[PDB]
Amino acid sequence: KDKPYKTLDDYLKLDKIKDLSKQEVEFLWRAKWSNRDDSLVAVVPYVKTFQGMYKYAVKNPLFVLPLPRPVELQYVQWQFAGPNTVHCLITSLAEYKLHQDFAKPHTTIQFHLDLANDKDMVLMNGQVESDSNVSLQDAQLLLLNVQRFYGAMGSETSIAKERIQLLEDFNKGSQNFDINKLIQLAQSMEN
Repeated sequence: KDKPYKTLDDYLKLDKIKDLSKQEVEFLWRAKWSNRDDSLVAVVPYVKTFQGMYKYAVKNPLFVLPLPRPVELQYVQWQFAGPNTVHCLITSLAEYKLHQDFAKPHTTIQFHLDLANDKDMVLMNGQVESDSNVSLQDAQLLLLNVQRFYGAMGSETSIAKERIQLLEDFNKGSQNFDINKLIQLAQSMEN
């Protein structure tokens, strides 16, 4: 149905990879993105990890995270492109209404769920814009913090609960949302 976003089949033909093993699919996916220095690539188990993040992302699709430099705030937006394709877009908050060049997310991540039911695998590809002053390392650390706030990869510790509560408070417009606590919890090493 010539979708405006690329799905997994546009990168790896599904009808070609169906009898491959999980490891063989992972090799091909990493090879696909290997000739780049702007790319984030991962393979995530669905039930164990992505499913819980997905559930929090649908209910809480917008967030803010600091990028330590002072800190520069970033918007995080989850976009549900289709039943098998979920995007995470990260945009610098201060400049995004200044010009079309800054309005573009500096980091776009796709999660492909096409193999989730048969192989319990999610394939991730992201790109960081070379014109931005966000490095690949900065983008990696932001993605790690997205994971910590979005379900805190099933942690049940007090601080993990504090992170999830802050995410929910932001998305419901609660007075209890506080930027200072956001910054403390994003910088804290405890999981």
